[PDB]
Amino acid sequence: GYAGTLQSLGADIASEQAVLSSAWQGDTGITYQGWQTQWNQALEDLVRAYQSMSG
Amino acid sequence: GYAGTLQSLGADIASEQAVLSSAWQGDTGITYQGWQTQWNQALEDLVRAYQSMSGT
Amino acid sequence: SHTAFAAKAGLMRHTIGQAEQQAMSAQAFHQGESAAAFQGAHARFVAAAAKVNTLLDIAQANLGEAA
Amino acid sequence: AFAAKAGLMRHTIGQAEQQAMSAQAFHQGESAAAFQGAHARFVAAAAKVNTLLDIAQANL
Repeated sequence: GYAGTLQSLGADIASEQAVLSSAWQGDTGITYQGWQTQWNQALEDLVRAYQSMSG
Repeated sequence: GYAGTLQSLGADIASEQAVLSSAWQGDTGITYQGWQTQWNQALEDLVRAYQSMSGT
Repeated sequence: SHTAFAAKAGLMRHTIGQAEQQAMSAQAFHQGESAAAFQGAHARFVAAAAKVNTLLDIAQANLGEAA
Repeated sequence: AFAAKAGLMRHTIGQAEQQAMSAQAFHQGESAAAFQGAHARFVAAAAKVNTLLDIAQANL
């Protein structure tokens, strides 16, 4: 059941980043919050497209 | 809504054949009652097959 | 930390590829299933329709002017 | 009239068949188009996920 797995993995990555990331680098084009917003939006889009493809 | 139309038309024809039962030639092959029985099974088969075709 | 991130990043990339292949296979299967189901039902419908037409032919012939 | 009802049934069978055939053809095409769109959206999203994973890695 890939939808739930993609969501859980995505959440695990976001939460790891939140605990690890003691000094976000500005040259990567975003802030932690900017990254988090984009990550959650990308995952949503990814999972919704998968669910449409498969059923 | 063809399933309902097929079913109701089929019932109309069954009724009319029964109303005309006295006019039914009984020496041509299939009998009056035989026809009624076969008609009702064909109609059920037809309606069910149509629903199968249309069915999500 | 870093090997933990690596593990998760790698699994996410792998899982995305797997999900894609699975979904492509699922769609192909669903299109085939829908077509097979229709073809079968259509064949049953055609057989039943031929029975109905046959029985109507018989009824019209039998009843003659009474139809 | 029996002959009129018989005519109507024969007509209606042919119409029902045409409607069902047409609907199946439509639904197969709609499914195929929806899958292609979804698949395109999935690929675009995956590209973003890969870009964002690299950003995360750079910031560790």
